[PDB]
Amino acid sequence: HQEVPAKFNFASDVLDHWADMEKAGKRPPSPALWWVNGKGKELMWNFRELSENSQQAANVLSGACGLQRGDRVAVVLPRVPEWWLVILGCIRAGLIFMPGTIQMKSTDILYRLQMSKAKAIVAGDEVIQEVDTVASECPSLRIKLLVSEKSCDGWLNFKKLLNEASTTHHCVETGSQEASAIYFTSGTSGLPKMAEHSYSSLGLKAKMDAGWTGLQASDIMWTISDTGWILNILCSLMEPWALGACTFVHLLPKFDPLVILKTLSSYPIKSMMGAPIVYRMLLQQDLSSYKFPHLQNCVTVGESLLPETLENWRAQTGLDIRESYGQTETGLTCMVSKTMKIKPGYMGTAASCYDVQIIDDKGNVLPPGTEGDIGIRVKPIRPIGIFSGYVDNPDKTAANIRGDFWLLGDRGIKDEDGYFQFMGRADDIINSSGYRIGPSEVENALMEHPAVVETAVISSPDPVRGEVVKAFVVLASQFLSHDPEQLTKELQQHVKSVTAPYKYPRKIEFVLNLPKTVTGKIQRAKLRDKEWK
Ligand SMILES: Nc1ncnc2c1ncn2[C@@H]1O[C@H](COP(=O)(O)O)[C@@H](O)[C@H]1O
Repeated sequence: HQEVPAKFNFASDVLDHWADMEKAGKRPPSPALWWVNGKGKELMWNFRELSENSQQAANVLSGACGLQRGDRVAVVLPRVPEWWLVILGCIRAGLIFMPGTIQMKSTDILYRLQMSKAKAIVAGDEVIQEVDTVASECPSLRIKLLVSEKSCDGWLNFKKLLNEASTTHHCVETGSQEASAIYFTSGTSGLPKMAEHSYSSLGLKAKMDAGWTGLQASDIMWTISDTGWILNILCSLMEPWALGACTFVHLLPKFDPLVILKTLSSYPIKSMMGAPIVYRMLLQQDLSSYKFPHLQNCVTVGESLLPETLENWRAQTGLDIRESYGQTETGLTCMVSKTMKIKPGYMGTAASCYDVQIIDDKGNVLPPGTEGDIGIRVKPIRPIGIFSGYVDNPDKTAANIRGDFWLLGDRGIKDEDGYFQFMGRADDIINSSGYRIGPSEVENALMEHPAVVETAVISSPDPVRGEVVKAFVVLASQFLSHDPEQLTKELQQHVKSVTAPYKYPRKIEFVLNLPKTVTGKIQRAKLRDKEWK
């Protein structure tokens, strides 16, 4: 049970307010989206232009391609303006957007399209061939839209159709609880589940949290994110547009820290958001060389922000990094807001919607200073911002509910002021830099190679990255005197060729056997614990 309005839509109820203020003279033409590719190309939309161009996107999707309300649309694009336009187009047209990384390989794509029964895919040059290798095995797939300077056989040209579309689209009166997005998300075993979010659980939640980052109406925010991470919708798109502020996007084709640094320095970015890895990469560059006195707000999420990183960023930039915490299923769950005291090692207090607590094995609230499982209260009232459940899987949504709480699956401690301290994943999920990684994903990849008879993938501390994927591998006898160095590279490349490279095992250790339960199941917890002093 939720306490929401009957109807909500981020495009019509927020974005178009800002456009209408411009049309009617109440506000000057303000920048909404500012994009750069780093090679001398830039593009900017004001809120009216964004409204119009996104209405053209809705018309392409629902008119030219005839996609109907409730249809599921896979979106697999790099950091190009068309991503923002296509997501907004889906929201208007009542279509369910399902973003994924351009890193994906064909088997990743097959899995997503088959599991979701996607009716359409919107892709770029990066994944054409990957999609086409598997498209014919997907009987629900009816539309393929390509965003590219090139035309290609079998694919509709998105850019050409966008330009032909009317700038007037009548926004669908979408319901608050109505499906708006599906984000695939990795689990402790098996393959990614489909996390469904509603019009309100993304957009109304965003409108309510708007400003938490310290951003204001006339500022520019840069969210540095894979376009497949829920972070991109929540912070790159909805936070700034809730406030009438500009969002900044850099193609960052190669994710180069020096490019990031010159960008911060050269453009009047007032707020920035990124995973801790971003900050750690910048701290290795020459900060003295590229100053950014316009930068005021530095926020982070996705991984644990080490006190070490916080301290160094302060020392070198004079700025605080304010940590936040969440997951795909819950969005922004805790944070350090602008006016809150920073506590090194602590990821903040409850987001305004949420009763976040530390809880015991029977579902009860624990006192400050005691370790347990982090949760959000969802009975008898589910707060605005929680997802709708895992699609086609009511059992696995039930499995994460304990008493009245949704379990985030992270251990934690709460202090005397309500600040949460992350104490590690309670299960086998791995966190490598941005990304959330399911051990079965990497294990399946590894098992396809003939040198691997048995394997267990787990998380491993790394002094330069924080946390990385490690594979323990039992070799077939005939590989026992290969060069371990060379074989490791081979297996690493193997994984990179069969699934999205972010999950490759950056460490491998060869062993004669793995630990097993009394019914033969591999004990990852045991290996993990060893790996961490
Ligand atoms: N501030 C943080 N500290 C530690 N872990 C985090 C933090 N933010 C996110 N995570 C991890 O990332 C998971 C969510 O990943 P995703 O659902 O891909 O956004 C959480 O359950 C945590 O395990």
